[PDB]
Amino acid sequence: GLSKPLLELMPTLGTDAFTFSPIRESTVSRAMTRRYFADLDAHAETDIVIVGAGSCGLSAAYVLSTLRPDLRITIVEAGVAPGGGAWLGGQLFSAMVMRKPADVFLDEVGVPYEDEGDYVVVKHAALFTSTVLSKVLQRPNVKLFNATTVEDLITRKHKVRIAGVVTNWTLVSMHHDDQSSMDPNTINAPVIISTTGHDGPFGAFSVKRLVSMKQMERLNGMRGLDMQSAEDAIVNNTREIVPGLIVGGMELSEIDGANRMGPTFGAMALSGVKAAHEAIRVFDLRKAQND
Amino acid sequence: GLSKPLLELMPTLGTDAFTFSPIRESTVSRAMTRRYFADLDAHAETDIVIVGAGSCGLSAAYVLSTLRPDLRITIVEAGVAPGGGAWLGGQLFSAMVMRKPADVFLDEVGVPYEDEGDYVVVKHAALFTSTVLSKVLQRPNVKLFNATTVEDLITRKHAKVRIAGVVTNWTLVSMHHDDQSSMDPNTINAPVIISTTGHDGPFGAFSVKRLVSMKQMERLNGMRGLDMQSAEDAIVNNTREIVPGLIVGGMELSEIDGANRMGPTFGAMALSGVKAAHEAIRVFDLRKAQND
Amino acid sequence: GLSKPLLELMPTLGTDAFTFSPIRESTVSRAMTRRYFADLDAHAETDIVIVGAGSCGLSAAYVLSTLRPDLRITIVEAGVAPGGGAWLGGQLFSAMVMRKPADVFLDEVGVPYEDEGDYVVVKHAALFTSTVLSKVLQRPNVKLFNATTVEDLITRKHKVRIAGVVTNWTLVSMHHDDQSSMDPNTINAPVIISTTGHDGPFGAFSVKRLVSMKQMERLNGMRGLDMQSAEDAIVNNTREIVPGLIVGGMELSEIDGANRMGPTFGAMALSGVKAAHEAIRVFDLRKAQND
Amino acid sequence: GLSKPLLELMPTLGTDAFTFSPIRESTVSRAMTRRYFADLDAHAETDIVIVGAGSCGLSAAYVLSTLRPDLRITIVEAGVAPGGGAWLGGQLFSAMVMRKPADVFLDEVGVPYEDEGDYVVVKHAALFTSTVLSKVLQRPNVKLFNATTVEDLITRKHKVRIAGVVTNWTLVSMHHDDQSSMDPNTINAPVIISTTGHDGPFGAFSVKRLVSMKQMERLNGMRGLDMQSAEDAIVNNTREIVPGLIVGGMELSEIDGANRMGPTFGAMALSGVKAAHEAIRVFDLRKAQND
Amino acid sequence: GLSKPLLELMPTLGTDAFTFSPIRESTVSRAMTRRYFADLDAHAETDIVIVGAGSCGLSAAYVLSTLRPDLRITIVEAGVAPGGGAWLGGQLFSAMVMRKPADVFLDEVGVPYEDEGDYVVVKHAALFTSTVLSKVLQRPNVKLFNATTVEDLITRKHKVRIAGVVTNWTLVSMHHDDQSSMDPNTINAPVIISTTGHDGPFGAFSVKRLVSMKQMERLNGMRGLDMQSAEDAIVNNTREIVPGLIVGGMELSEIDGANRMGPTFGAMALSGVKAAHEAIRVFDLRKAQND
Amino acid sequence: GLSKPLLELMPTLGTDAFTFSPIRESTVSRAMTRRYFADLDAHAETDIVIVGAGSCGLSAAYVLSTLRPDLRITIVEAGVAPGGGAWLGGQLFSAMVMRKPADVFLDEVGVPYEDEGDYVVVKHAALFTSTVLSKVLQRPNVKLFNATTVEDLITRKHAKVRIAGVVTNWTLVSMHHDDQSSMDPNTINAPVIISTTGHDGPFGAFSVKRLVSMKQMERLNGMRGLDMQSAEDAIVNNTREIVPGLIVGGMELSEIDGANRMGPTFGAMALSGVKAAHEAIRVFDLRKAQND
Amino acid sequence: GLSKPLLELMPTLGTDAFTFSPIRESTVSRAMTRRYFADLDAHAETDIVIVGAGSCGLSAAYVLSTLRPDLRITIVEAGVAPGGGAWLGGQLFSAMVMRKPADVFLDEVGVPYEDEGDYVVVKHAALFTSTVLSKVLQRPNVKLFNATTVEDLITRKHAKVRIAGVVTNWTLVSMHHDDQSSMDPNTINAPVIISTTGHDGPFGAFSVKRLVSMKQMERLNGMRGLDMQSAEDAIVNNTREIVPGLIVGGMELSEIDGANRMGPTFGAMALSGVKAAHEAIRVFDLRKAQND
Ligand SMILES: [Fe+2]
Ligand SMILES: [Fe+2]
Ligand SMILES: [Fe+2]
Ligand SMILES: [Fe+2]
Ligand SMILES: [Fe+2]
Ligand SMILES: [Fe+2]
Ligand SMILES: [Fe+2]
Repeated sequence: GLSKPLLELMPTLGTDAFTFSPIRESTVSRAMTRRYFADLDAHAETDIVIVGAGSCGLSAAYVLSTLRPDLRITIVEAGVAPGGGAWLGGQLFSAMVMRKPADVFLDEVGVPYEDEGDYVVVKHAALFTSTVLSKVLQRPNVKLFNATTVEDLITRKHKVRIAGVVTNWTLVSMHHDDQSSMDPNTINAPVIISTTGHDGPFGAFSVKRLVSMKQMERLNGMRGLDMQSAEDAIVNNTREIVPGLIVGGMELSEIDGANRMGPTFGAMALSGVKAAHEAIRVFDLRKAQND
Repeated sequence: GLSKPLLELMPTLGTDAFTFSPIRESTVSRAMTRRYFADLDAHAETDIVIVGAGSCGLSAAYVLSTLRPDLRITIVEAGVAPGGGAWLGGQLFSAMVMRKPADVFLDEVGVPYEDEGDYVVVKHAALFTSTVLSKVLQRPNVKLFNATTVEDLITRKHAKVRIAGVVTNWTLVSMHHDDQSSMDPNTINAPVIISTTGHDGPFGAFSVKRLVSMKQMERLNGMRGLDMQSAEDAIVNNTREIVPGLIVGGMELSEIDGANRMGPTFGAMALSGVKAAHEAIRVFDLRKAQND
Repeated sequence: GLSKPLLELMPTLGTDAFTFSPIRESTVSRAMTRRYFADLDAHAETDIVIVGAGSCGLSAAYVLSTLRPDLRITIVEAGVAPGGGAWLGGQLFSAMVMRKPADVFLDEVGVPYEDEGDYVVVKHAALFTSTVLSKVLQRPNVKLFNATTVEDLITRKHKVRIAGVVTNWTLVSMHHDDQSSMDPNTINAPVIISTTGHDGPFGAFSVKRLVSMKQMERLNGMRGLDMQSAEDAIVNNTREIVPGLIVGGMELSEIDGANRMGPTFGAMALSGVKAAHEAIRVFDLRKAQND
Repeated sequence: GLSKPLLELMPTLGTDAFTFSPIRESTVSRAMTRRYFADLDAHAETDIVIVGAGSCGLSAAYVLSTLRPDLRITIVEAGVAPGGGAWLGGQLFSAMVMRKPADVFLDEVGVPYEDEGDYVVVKHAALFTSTVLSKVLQRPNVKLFNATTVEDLITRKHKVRIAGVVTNWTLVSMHHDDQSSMDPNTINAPVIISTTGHDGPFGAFSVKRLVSMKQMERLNGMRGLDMQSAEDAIVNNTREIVPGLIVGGMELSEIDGANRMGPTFGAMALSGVKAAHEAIRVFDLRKAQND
Repeated sequence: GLSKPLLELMPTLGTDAFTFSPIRESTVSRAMTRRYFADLDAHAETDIVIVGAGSCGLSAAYVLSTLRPDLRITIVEAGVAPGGGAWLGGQLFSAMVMRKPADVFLDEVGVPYEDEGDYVVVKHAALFTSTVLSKVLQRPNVKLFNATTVEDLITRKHKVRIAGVVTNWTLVSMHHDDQSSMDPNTINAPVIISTTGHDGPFGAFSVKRLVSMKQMERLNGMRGLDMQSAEDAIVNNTREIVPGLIVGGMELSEIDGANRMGPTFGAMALSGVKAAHEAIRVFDLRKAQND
Repeated sequence: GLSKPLLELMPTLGTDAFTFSPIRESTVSRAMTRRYFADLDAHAETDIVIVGAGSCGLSAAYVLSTLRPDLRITIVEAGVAPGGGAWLGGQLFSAMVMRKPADVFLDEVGVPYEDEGDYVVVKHAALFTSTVLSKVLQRPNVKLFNATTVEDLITRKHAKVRIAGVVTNWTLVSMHHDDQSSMDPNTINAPVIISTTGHDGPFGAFSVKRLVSMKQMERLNGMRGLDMQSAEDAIVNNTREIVPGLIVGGMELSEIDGANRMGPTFGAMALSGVKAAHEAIRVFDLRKAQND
Repeated sequence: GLSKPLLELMPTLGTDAFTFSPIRESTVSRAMTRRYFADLDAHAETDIVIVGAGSCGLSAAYVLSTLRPDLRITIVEAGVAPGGGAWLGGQLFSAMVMRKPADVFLDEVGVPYEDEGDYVVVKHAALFTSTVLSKVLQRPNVKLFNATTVEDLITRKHAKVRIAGVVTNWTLVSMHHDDQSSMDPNTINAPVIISTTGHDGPFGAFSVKRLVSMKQMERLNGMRGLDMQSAEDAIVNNTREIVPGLIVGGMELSEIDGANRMGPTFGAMALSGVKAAHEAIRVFDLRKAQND
């Protein structure tokens, strides 16, 4: 049941006996700003940046921060609420289906499921996302800059190497026409993991920018749905696309022209894992090239 | 560190040695549709409904499902992503400030914080919401119907009315009752309905605004100015059954009561939800008897 | 005249003597969800999927389900209301004009008309569409999923073969930016009939998808209006375009680069009959390939 | 099975042997215009106008044209497709629930159903709608002006009497700003049956217009959902609200402050039957005054 | 001064002595539809069609109807108000400037002006347009179908020959999404004069359509503003682009890749004069081929 | 047949022989700006202002300028193309129906028609509008400020007020008073304003609605149902000075008066403008005196 | 301290002892139109035109009018408010960072800063823009046509072309060539045109995008990733006459050269402006001749 303290408080609610401690509005403001600037300052030069906090990005943020408490992890998520397209299953339904061996990841992060043999099923996709999300955030080396969009990549010569991200408020990135000029800010980082999902108004950002930066010819383009070949491809091909830039999740399907998997998350999760692994493998090198 | 099983799997990713088990698409479909219908069939008739998965509603769901595992709790949230305004702090910033004694609740749900004196600060608003959400979604007596909007209330006579459930529909359908032909809603019968849809706005403050148009209220006193000290006490202390079968809490309450807003501080949303759950339990049997 | 039971009921309406049997909301909600998820389950794996419930789609569904009571036909229509663009004639006018021998089909589905010589005229385009819709829906093996949009195609290797469709609620398909990620659902099928009208926000989906999937050179494009050359072209060329994918109706004009016919439905109707014949010709084989 | 004629034509589809009879585009334009304007001419002055071709209106239309084949019935429907909100059940599902004795009506029009006791269930709302639609449109005295909106009512003194409708193309009604002035057209009629659903951008037209013309104190507005009291109310209180104006269906709930029922069409059917009945009762009187 | 009849009526206004003759709404309705049907029926098959009632098209309509009373001239104008960009000069100002010898045309149509030497200035652009428009509309052989758009062209083999235009209500052409399918209407003609202004949403229709029909490599595109080199170009090159299709006005600039003149209308007027000539030159031959 | 000069020019078109006289863009620019700003200067202070170049406003302007060549007439029309809803008949059809004795006016403005006994029919609404528009613009004492919107009224005391001019701006600016930073309007002082802006709507019934928001009117009775027979009479017969310096006519009148609507018929609009012009003249001297 | 005249006036405010001098609306209207025409008439044919009043354009305008009081400078700014993206720093913040020697330019226009070694910081970007802006507008040979958009260019031959002016229109009109009937643009003839319209977007990078649509450029390399060190030197040292009559600078140049972007750092903009003004002088006599 409930904790004794909370049980002792409840009877108090709705009576003169209950009242919150005194507060001045400036206190709250400063409590927030002082802390946000701290983060903003400390992450202007970070170790690893993760663009897009969906099922894949979060799964990467988890593995990475657990194996490397020594590294600073800056997650830049466009929406106010993180989680990408993992709050639902298919056609607005709830059940999250993960084909084995993705269950190995569900165990790791402590997310229950029904075993069906070749695949497992999480009660609600929300349960998976909220749980993983909750744990990632507990990590002292992780910072979630939600409500923030990546408008461009910080580049360098040698062919180019990605060395950071150009950020701004998601709402600003969306109205660069509905106001006067609003310049973005930056984040210097040796390694960037992009998991912004597939092509769309917001998705497939890093992969599409490489093309506009005339570094890529074109995008093969996410192909039709074929669960069996899709998940396999996304997970095994998750890697450093260009120096300093690692791609995973469905964004990868855009650059590689892989099939899509529809309402099944095994690949996203393990692709998250693969990406964290890649970041580690490539880190020391890019770190040297960035300093 | 990571678990052995995962540490052993990692080296496999990126090699021909890795492959997911076989799967036929329709197995995925049926896997979801089967379970979803079950929910839809089971919750068509439920015990308690909570409208609005914002910080207040979630806190209510937590306390309620914990205290009454015997009760079926149906959470209906408009957005795909649940959490309301609990994903951020103030002005798009992160820090979640909670005035004491709300820290008692934080301890209850296991959410770390920095003791600052009269108030405490949670590293990130997101840290609180995901934790509570995670714990709530783990109770076997709770179901989250996200991307689902409450378009109306199910009423009963005693011209006074009793709220006996909600009229539902896919949020996307609610937002486009013009861009298409007629799309009727669905229903959920329930003895007690908790409404925590936040304050007035395109989507928010549904129940309260509906009571007015159903001609059960003279109008809404409307949310007033920001005064944290008087706002949080007012909200928490007055969470209650506003009309038979309907309890209001959170910022939706400020609209009918005409209370001040508190802005970027979540103590009241948490304890108001605690009180919302307490009220539900106090009233359940009575409404449950009246409803059947 | 009316039936006696109804004539007997009428005097009742408007009096205390009239009342509906008792009911509980949960009863109705269950009557619906139970039956829907039942279809949803039974059609996850189907025999023939018809994309687009317009004059062509409908015509094909009619002939098909009539000739093969054994096959399960899944009609996936985008709009809430079916009927495509066959509710009107031209420029918001009613009269539906069909050139012979399209009248043989109008005789099949029992739709009255005026014989003007080389063509026949249906009183209102709505008379055809409603009658046909009514008859197709009465078939025990036909299921209509209206408000459901086809977002992609389920593919398989060998060049590719179409093995089904990727589905979602039309209102979701239209707002993949007005919310967080919302994954689609799916339906497996050996043969898919696509009749989604010519290019536009909604139309010519299959053929456009074949291009964006990098399976087609480009769309020849729907050409000018020339009824005589157009109708013969749509009808005589309706066929399996790729293993498992049959295209007819005006969508066909997008890939074949045929002329348009404006306000005349003979071709749409007979293209439907042709599409039906094609599904049958090609069925057993694609079926074997898909199991 | 199919008809021999159609079975004999099918093999021909897809061969040089097949070809549509000669045609010239101007023949198709004239075929439609000549007819559409014949209707415009005959209906400019009609016997009964029914606004909104939804389940309630379509039902009323069915009974009115069958009982009085002598009267000209003019149906004005805003949408391109008629049927209102009777193409689906609730939350986009298909099953149409009808509480008894509404099954007597389903018997009348020939729409099959499963008997569940107090209520019967029609396979798919569309089957009911398309079926009834087909029959109404078959009547020689009925005319469906779809894609046409009622923007106002024609009035006369003695308080006022409703004597017709002000019409226009729906698209014009929706864009009285996106262009220069576009005047409406007219249809004189002694009795007007308004069945345009509950309030919304399109709905509850005549009921709201009475208010704006300062004839009504206001709209009590549709109340909460309560199937048992809503349907009994809507059906029993369908009547002539003002001389010349008979309101039924869900539009009546706005002026009466009646509860809503949701995904159940029992009332819409019988309110329609009763609206038609009231039409007949009041016809001679209004016709005498209108002339 | 006013006319005696009017002067005698005036004092009557605002007194009980003034009243309009008896009317019934249906009378007015029938007065319009009957004449519109007549027009819609007589023009389904016409001699010459002019797309776009702007300064250029209108000039062409004038000259063409005046030199050939025997021919039927069908003007299809998208906007509700005809005139295109000739209701104003540049930057919302009023003065209409025409370089000589354009003044020769102004003399012809009876439009006063100030001579400045190389150019003449018309008091207000509206003056020119209202006068030409008034004279064009007076001709017994001219019909103005405004509020109507040309969505496509009618084609014939032999490369293709333009034999008419696909029409629809402008509002319907702008919302082929915001509703169900709405088929267009047709008009057969041996020669079509397109003067739909330069590129944009509505503009440069026929030229752009020649590309989408794979008849043109691309549009050279309207170039920079060089009044002196542009107007001569527009005028001297106005001619039959494809058999049956004459392009003039600024639309011509799109296909020829010519400079623009901005706020000066000599070219437009003389281009129209030229257009009418081409139609006459080419008429008998096209007429022959089209029948 | 065509003129000889034109007939001699046609053969030239299409040959290297045809060419336009020399020109410098700036010459054209100055040709326009000079004249326009001349208009702005002269009309800033005018005699009579007509807001709304519709069938009623145009008829009023025609009668006014013809009976009073001495007065300066300033027409302010929101649309780029003037003519309001006088380009079409009903439901996008052409024919323009005018009941008698409006035909007396059609003879005045030189517009042909088919006599049907109790009413006459003009070939195309457009014929009427373009013809009248043409004869109005020709008068030397009239200026047409198209693409210009009247956003407010200029007032003076005798609390009762007197309308003494219009507040103006480019229509495009009137519709985007958010889509940019602040954009102040301009002004036109005038002792008499004839407002003929049609019935309520985004653009319509400007003055009548403004009188209300200026708290000089209780509320608009609002345009009523359609009844041609009683509507036209009421519109023509009650056209007049509603308030000192403000004459209202056409369909804007039905909004304040609460009169029926006539739909696809124009007799009343035409004779209303005629009455509007008669009233301006009756009232002019008095208002002018007060205004100076 | 304030001025004595103002100090003596204040006590008057809020008493019957205060009142403005008499006025008649028409007077204010004529005071504005009269002057606007003067400008419109004098600039139709001008010396140097600067498209885009952003930081770069503004800087160019300053340097140019200060070195050539004899030249008439016509600035066309699409927005109501000038200044471009120079009202803020990055992510909506204030501080304007300029890397040296860009500080030389701030000393010239009198804008304070904190020296930080290799760079300096102007309190708020608004200080730089407002100061520069103020100083530029004071110049008697400068004219700011704000709320005005360059829809196209004036071209001449020597298929090589020369730029000889700009096709103009009210910005709001430029944005609605579909929301009305045809609205022709006006013109401005000039020998040299400095285009500084920021980088690609609905309004940005105009001349550059136009050179391509006019079929004078193979394509646009497109602005590349953010790399401040290579970006700023590149934009500044490559600012030049791209085509006879057209000088390009600021961030627009990045579109045509495929140079890196610099983000929230304005050093390059200011010195790119100085460079553009300089190029215009170097090129002026020659183009002036070619234009007459
Ligand atoms: Fe930028
Ligand atoms: Fe509804
Ligand atoms: Fe997706
Ligand atoms: Fe109107
Ligand atoms: Fe079409
Ligand atoms: Fe203002
Ligand atoms: Fe233009």
